[PDB]
Amino acid sequence: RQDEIVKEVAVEVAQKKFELKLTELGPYTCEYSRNGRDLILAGRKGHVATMDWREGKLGCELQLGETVRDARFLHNNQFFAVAQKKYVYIYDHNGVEIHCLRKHVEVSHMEF
Amino acid sequence: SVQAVQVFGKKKNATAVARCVQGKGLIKVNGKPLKLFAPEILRAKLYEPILILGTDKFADVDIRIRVAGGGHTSQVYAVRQAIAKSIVAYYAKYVDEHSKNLLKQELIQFDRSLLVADPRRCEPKK
Amino acid sequence: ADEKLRRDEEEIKRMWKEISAKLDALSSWHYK
Amino acid sequence: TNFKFSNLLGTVYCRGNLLFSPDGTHLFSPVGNRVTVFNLVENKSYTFPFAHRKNISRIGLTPQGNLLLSIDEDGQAILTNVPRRVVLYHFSFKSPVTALAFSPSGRHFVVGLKRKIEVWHVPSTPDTNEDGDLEFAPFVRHHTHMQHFDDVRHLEWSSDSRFFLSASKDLTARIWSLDTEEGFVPTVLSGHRQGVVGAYFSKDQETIYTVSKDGAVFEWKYWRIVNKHFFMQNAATLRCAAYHAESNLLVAGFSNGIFGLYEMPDFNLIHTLSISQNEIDFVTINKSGEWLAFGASKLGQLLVWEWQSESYILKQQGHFDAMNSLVYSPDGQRIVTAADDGKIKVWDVESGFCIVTFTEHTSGVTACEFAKKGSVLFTASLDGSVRAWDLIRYRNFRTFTAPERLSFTCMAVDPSGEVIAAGSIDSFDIHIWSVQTGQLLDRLSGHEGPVSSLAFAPDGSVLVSGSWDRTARIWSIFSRTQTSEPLQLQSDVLDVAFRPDSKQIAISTLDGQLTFWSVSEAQQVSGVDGRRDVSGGRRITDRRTAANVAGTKNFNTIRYSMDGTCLLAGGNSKYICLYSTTTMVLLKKFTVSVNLSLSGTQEFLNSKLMTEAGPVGLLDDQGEASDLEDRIDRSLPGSKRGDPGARKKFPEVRVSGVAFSPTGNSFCAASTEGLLVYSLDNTVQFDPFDLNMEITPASTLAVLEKEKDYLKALVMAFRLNEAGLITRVYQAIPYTDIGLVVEQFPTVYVPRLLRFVAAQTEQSPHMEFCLLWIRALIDKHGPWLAANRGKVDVELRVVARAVAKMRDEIRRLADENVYMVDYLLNQ
Amino acid sequence: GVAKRTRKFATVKRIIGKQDERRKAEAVKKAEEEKRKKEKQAIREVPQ
Repeated sequence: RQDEIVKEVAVEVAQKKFELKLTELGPYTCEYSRNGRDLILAGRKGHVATMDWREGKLGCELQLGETVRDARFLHNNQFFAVAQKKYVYIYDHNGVEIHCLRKHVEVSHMEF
Repeated sequence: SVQAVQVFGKKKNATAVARCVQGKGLIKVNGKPLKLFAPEILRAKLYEPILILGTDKFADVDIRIRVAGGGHTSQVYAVRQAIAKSIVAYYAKYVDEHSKNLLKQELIQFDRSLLVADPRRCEPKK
Repeated sequence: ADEKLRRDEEEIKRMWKEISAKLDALSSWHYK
Repeated sequence: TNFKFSNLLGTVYCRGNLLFSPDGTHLFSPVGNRVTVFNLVENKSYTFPFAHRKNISRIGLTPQGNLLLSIDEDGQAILTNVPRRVVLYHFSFKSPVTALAFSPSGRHFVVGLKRKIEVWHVPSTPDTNEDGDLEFAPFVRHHTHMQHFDDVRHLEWSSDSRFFLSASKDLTARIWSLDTEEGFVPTVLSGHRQGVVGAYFSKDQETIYTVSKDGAVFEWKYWRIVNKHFFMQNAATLRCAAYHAESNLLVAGFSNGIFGLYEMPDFNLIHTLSISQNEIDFVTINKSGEWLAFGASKLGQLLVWEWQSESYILKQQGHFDAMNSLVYSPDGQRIVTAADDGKIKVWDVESGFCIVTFTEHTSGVTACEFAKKGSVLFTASLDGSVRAWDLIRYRNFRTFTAPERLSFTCMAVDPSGEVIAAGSIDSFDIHIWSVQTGQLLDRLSGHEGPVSSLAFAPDGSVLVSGSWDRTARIWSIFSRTQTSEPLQLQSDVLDVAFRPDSKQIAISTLDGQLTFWSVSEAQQVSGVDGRRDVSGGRRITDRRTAANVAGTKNFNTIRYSMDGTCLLAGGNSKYICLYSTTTMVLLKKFTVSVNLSLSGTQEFLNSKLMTEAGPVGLLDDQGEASDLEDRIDRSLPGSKRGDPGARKKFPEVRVSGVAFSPTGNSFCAASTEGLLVYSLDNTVQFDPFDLNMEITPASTLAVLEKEKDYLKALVMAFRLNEAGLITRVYQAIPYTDIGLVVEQFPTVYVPRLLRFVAAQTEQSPHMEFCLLWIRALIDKHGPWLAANRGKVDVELRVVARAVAKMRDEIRRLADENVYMVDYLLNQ
Repeated sequence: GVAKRTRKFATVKRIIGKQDERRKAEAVKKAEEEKRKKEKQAIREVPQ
């Protein structure tokens, strides 16, 4: 059990065994960066959030309304892309919409 | 935090304000009391809302009326409209809602010109 | 040819029924 | 006075599974809240007493067709008693119910939840057990198993009710028991392409059929597959399928409105045709195998189809947009209603069907009216036109319009229907045409705003205009002085209604207040401030509270009753508001909708809904859909009145128009979720007239059988006001003694007797008896009826209804028979 | 339990918009640097 692992294993990573309770807005897609320093959790009812999970630094939590198919970071943890109900929008680190991608319609899966 | 009601009244050009607050029975029209305004032969038309509604409805309020414009007759109709709307409006906002509807019924069963002023346009006949 | 003129005219009437219906729907039926 | 809920009317179908009776002659059709049965071999409809909280998801029936289990969304269950139309058990499945199959042995039912398969014992009812009542928690559960992987679309039992079988949403079907068999292991029917919409048994339970969503239908034997066979279809996917195992036939309804019909021991097309432009939602199939029933869920579109005599026994549809007006014929037997769909259609009060649908307007029909006559249906629309329909020939006389293009929103025809008034929002003059000429007689002046309610007097001497110049107007046309007489009001006039004697008129104005005016000497006589009486509070997208929204606090439409005593009043709200005229008191108030997939129902809407995005019923989840035309949002941004786009989730609660029935005891609300009729319920509630201590049914029947005094027994049974006793003494006195009783009968029970013998003429098989009653009553009570003529004007017209549905229904036949036999006997 | 946190009213999506830094052109940005250096360095150039 992870009570046995969290006890028998060092305290800096015993910090890293955490949980996070978000009931109301759908099943939560998650994706890290490729250094592991940030994660998006997308929520299919709309709720998309970018965070630094170790230091608890919530870089963004955008609400976004309509449904969400997939979220993913780009080359850094500085831009991310989310596949919406109809288009795929990409966003800056502050969660500000830099641009809507119109040529990709009802994208269901993404890979960078 | 006082119980204050502002109310207007109209005729041809005479416009009258009346402020009705929580008082002790007085009605003063341009400073002078109500039984002194509007030369003698029309004070019955001043009193018409009072002795429709009964003075027991008025023994808890104070009505302060400023009247401007018009002639004597139009100032009388502006005053009595401001009286009637003043008490209906005070009983709208401060005492219960049933008593408003009862006062509107008494005034409307007498004459609707105590509440709604109907100014005359003209008739260009066909 | 008159077949081209009348084919163009019928396609333009189809376009105006579709577009004019969408305009009255945007105005929420406050048209003439 | 005392109005309960009669039939919902004007929608044949909404979302939901529909079902036949086991006799085959009753169709169980879900409307939004409720379930309407309509008797189909003898057309007569009825709605049940209950009303769910959400839209009906499903209905199941016991094989002895006496017990009906309905499901609203999120599993909110009911089961009611259909022979005695009473509501019996409440229940709640906790998941939403996506499949439901009641056992053919009347013993179990399997429900398929969002993945769960729970088989339940059916509760024994007080009609079943000997000295038994309602239990507390009557549903006991036999099994539950969640060994599936996705949703369960369909459930189909065996014939002997020992196996049942589940059509997935993943890809598969599964065959399951009720108790452990000795050579059976519960097993899985393998891969389709998309996911099975059905999986049906035969009679011989060896081959199992299974019908997917991508067209393919497989036959399995013992456990591999004996022959998979598809069928082509161009741009559509298979969305419903029903299989009659006795007659070996499979219907299959699709996404493009077409259904195919296939005899299947081997794949063999009987037939196919298209019924809608939209998808086919639900297929049920008769116990005989002769009638097929198809529900298309987007429009109304309920239809029943004879598959061998290829013919529509039923093809009915509601309104797919908001209604705008209803009226009644002066007979009182049919209500007509217009909508923003573009059609004006004519509904029969009995039998629950539309008898006509007129489609010659475009773009939404505002108003709708009759004359005195009931022959001609004058209607008005935003097309710009007032169409004057001929209702005996089902086609229009004359479509009037204005010289400059308008869009009329209000309409009033003279009672002697030779003068038309209409009025618009674009112009703010009022246009009057002449019917017996065809031209435009005048356009009339006076208003400083768009005239928003027009009404002629039932005398027909006075037109009355109510306009957004906060004013009303008496238009005295017909004499040599076409004069006006304004009524300076306080706010924007919403409505105008006449007292049926033309001496008094009521206006709704935008405050929420009604007021009452003399017409001869124009002078306000009375008035209601009804702002608090009408507040059906807190739609979603209200960040304001329920009692602060100005916008549900005004009456759109008002009517008087046929006596002239009570008013109906109703607005963009939840409460219909029934006032009086003499004492001005609110008599009664009705909650239109209990629904919760409507919007304006709950004032004090609960905070469990409000997620950290907003209301959870406001998140656009259209991308959570597996079909392309469901996913595509082809709406226009910011359209209030009719658009083809129509996302249309959570419509609000309005009444779009009330009107009283011309015969007594009924009531119409043109609301959003149908067309509700309320009726003065009289068969449960005891209500005497002037009654003493001795007067029992033993006393009425005592002076009926022991010492026969027919006048005292008749006034005695009236004086109880019990229908069984007045029927007993009515069919007890003889047709010689009728003229004795009526020749000496009290004058103040006469219109009760006229209404009773009118109902007995129209309903009981006693022609010359009841016509002798009417003959005696009008012969003796002639000067009284002619002298009063307004006090009794409804009683004389329910009688004239009865003696003209007798004069035209059987004496056309008597004339045609006597002159036909006169010819064939002349040779 | 507790009266919940009130939503705002006129909320719009955060879009990048005109007159930023990272959208704005580099030569326009050098024009802004020239105008600032010539605005701070207050010099009325009168050649002799």
